[PDB]
Amino acid sequence: GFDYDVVVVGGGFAGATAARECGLQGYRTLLLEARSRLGGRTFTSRFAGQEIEFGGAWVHWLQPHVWAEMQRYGLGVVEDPLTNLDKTLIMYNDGSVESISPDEFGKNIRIAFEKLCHDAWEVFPRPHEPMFTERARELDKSSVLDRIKTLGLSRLQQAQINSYMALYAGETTDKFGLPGVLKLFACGGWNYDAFMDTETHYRIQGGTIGLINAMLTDSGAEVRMSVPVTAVEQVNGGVKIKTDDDEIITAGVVVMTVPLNTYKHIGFTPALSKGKQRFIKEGQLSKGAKLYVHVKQNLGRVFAFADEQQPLNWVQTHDYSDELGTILSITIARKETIDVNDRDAVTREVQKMFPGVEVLGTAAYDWTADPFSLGAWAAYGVGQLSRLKDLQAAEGRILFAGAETSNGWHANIDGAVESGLRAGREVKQLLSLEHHHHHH
Amino acid sequence: GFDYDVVVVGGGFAGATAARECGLQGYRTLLLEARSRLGGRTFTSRFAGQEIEFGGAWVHWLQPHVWAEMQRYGLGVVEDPLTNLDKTLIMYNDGSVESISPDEFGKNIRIAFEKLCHDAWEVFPRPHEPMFTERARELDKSSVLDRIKTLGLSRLQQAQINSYMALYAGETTDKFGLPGVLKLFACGGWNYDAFMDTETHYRIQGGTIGLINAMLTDSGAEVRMSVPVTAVEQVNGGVKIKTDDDEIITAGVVVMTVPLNTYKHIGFTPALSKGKQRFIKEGQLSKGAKLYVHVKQNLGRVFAFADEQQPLNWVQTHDYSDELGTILSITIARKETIDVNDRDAVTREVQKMFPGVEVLGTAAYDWTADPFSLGAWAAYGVGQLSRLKDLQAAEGRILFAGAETSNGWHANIDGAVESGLRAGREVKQLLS
Ligand SMILES: Cc1cc2nc3c(=O)[nH]c(=O)nc-3n(C[C@H](O)[C@H](O)[C@H](O)COP(=O)(O)OP(=O)(O)OC[C@H]3O[C@@H](n4cnc5c(N)ncnc54)[C@H](O)[C@@H]3O)c2cc1C
Ligand SMILES: Cc1cc2nc3c(=O)[nH]c(=O)nc-3n(C[C@H](O)[C@H](O)[C@H](O)COP(=O)(O)OP(=O)(O)OC[C@H]3O[C@@H](n4cnc5c(N)ncnc54)[C@H](O)[C@@H]3O)c2cc1C
Ligand SMILES: CN1CCC[C@H]1c1cccnc1
Ligand SMILES: CN1CCC[C@H]1c1cccnc1
Repeated sequence: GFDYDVVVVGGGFAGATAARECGLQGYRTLLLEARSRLGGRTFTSRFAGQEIEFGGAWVHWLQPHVWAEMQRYGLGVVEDPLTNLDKTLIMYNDGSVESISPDEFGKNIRIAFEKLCHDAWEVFPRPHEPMFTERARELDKSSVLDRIKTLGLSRLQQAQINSYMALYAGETTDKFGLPGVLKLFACGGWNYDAFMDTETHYRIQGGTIGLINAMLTDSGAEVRMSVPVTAVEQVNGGVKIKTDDDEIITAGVVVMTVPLNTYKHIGFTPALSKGKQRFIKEGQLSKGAKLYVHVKQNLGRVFAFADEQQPLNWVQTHDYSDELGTILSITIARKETIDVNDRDAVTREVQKMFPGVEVLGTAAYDWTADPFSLGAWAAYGVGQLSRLKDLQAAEGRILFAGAETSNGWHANIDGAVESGLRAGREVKQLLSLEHHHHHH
Repeated sequence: GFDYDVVVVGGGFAGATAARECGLQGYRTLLLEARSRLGGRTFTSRFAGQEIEFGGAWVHWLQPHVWAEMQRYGLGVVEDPLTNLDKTLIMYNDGSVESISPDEFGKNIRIAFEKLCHDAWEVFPRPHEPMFTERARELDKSSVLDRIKTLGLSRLQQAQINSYMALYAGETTDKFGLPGVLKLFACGGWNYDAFMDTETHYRIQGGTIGLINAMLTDSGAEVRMSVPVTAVEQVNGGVKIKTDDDEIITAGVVVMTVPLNTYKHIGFTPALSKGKQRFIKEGQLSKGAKLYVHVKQNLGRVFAFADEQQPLNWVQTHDYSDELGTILSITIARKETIDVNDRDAVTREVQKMFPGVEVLGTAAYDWTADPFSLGAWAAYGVGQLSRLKDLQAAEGRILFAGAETSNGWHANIDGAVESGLRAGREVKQLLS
């Protein structure tokens, strides 16, 4: 006799996917979102008269779950200008910037990446079962920097691969766990060209908020925003959910999809398992932020890397024309490295990378400052991947989802969608009337 | 008003996927299956005390739709012994058999395959929009053999790649359209290692019938077996479907998922578009069949190619042990080349590739003989891919699905599932 059959906490892709599965099963589904908006770590906004993505933006057909969703809801891709580049730059730790011909830039980053993932085939023959091989659990004691040191690359190759890996870490490469990178590379077909195509090339048509809205509208679930959940208590046959205004909402099952780094805001009765509590105390590495810069000059199609001691770690063209100028999509590995609020400062840094450009605008999202992300994409530290199931395991009638809890594209939208599907399966298992299956 | 909201004709992966989408949308969904079994061109059966797949068998995580379904319904994979091979054989057109070192076999087939798809990246940057580039459009005037001739391969490499392409054609390579092959290679990440990993390595746990049963059970739809559909007639706001016992079932919308080569068995009133009728009259190339052989000796992990003029085109180990022996999974490009019901004849052909094998058993499925498949996997002839839209286009309140109508893995289960998702979306558009 609970208020709802299932309550999904979080309006991200994991929460929307879970709510859609549960909703189309006929359950009474309620979704609670702490922010006043949906999308979670994806954020569709506006800047310089265009639609932009402050968070997750790019998907690919080699990512199975999100692509299946796009086929279901009839969404294709929108291509960003990543081919036929006009300029390619590398900024080293000292701040010097070197312009390289795009062809040799691509060949060097290809060589560096493929040498860093030389054993991806043998370590991860099944990327969606990450602990399948004993050499993978055994390589969870090493960082990305540890391998980079043994690669023996050129100065430019090491700078590029360290910029890539620092960006994916949201931190310096000494803290970044190696198996997660090997596993993501394996997810993209064990081939650098395809994997690179998966990461920053194609956006969702109508925006990520379009797919979120498609799933939640299809679900028929009730969606409540500006309702943060502060505590969850398991009772017999159900759960009691308490919000920051102390209401009580009772449910048969609750699916937790909040980011790992935010679990400290919610109290659980009884306390979670020691493994899950340890994961909550370590959290996840990324400290990233996203910045868009509108410049009056037309720079064409530009791509740039910047090493971990510089702020503009990933630079890419969003749109360009004589009329417009250029809109730059920039991803920052660590928010500490730049005051994205001091716009002389970001202008100085931009002009440090592109000399003499007049800046017309920027807009930036600091995912570290947001109390409901407290970090950016999922980035596993050393030794964390091996304990991943400790995060996935259900605790009573509390299910756990989110990109951090996925087996495949854990740093991506696809991982969130996957965890949402798994959450829907487990919800069906708990609310199942005749045939009850809960293996592992 | 009508008997049902939606009627899905066909109990394959496309039909089961469509029935699942429509069923969980709340429509009253009825699915009609001509055979007494489900699965369509996949068939989970038994042989030599083991589970076997007479049709579609192998899936991969680089195939998005079927992998998403496996994630939803909690199905893992079963690995077949395809790595660390013990023997690799090539049988040329003359019937001579040559044993190659597995490493040299692997990079010879790698070289041939990657030279065959050297432009796959340019031509298909978006494999799920096959006509995105204009060079795909006019590489649709070429056969796969046309390119193989320009590759200038070795004897061995040409034998291997022509055996591969002949099996994927279900026909000789001179009739096989090139862009479909380039597009499938593009779907697997433009890389031969990944693409080969997608095709014959991993089966579904619990079998393909397990996934079909998961989808249809989830759907809540009504399923009728041994009910072939003979005619479809459009009235306003609905469709009239007539079975082979002359009952009439009225529906708001009908989803056709039957194989292309069987469309001659169904009359449409009004008649379909001239493009669709053209596709129905050309059909699709494949003439393949599948054969399992039980031998007393343990050959270990074996893989073998046979060129288009020999019958045992694709050979690989299904299971092996000293007590068991060996169970061989063999795919035959053209059923004409071997009489799979004469156990003695196929014993001779098996013994031609592995000399001195005592054969303990056989089991075979002839997909050409089945009136409800009349062919095997989807295989596009020259120029057919360019008209793919003609097959996909809806005609009134009749929607069309099936692996032949998919944009991606058209020769696979994943293509059928994709077409089922699109069919569900179009049903949602019509009934809202
Ligand atoms: C800048 C950036 C770039 C990235 N780029 C890409 C990319 O290009 N492609 C890609 O695939 N992925 C990308 N990622 C990763 C990605 O977008 C995430 O993996 C994905 O959005 C995770 O979704 P989620 O549902 O698992 O979690 P979230 O999206 O964070 O959802 C959790 C939800 O829970 C809410 N919440 C938190 N606490 C509470 C509480 N106490 N009560 C109620 N609600 C609460 C939050 O508001 C949020 O809505 C990027 C992420 C960022 C931030
Ligand atoms: C030997 C073989 C090997 C292959 N191997 C693989 C593989 O390893 N991996 C892979 O992914 N794919 C493989 N394929 C291809 C594959 O299995 C098909 O792509 C897929 O099953 C297509 O499904 P479908 O729903 O589109 O059509 P079908 O599976 O053929 O379903 C159509 C249904 O319609 C029914 N039907 C026909 N006419 C009528 C009528 N008039 N009235 C009512 N019903 C009718 C049929 O009985 C059938 O059940 C293989 C196929 C075969 C045969
Ligand atoms: C998609 N990627 C996965 C994690 C980070 C994210 C990314 C990569 C490059 C630039 N910005 C964001
Ligand atoms: C799955 N493949 C796709 C089309 C044919 C089919 C196949 C390939 C190799 C051996 N048997 C069947």
